[PDB]
Amino acid sequence: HHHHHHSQELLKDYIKRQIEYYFSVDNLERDFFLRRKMDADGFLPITLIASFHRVQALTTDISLIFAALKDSKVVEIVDEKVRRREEPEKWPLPP
RNA sequence: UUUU
Repeated sequence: HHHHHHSQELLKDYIKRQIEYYFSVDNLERDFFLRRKMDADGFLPITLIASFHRVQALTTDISLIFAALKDSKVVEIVDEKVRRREEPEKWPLPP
């Protein structure tokens, strides 16, 4: 009972900014590991993003990660997966 | 092994 909605708002903002960095053009131009994990439509499992060190440092609460991304104009969520909103299909690469 |  030490968990409170108000005391996760800043954490959500740090998570949102971190994940928006992964899906930035600047990062995607060099992030071959991430692109090699994408499906042909650009989607990645949100749980894969949650495992990355800078996200995992901030939280292991998957609801907070989902909430942080509903707040984003950079990414699109469908069910368990997330992709860049703009031209996602340009980025996938063979595994 | 990773600002994957």
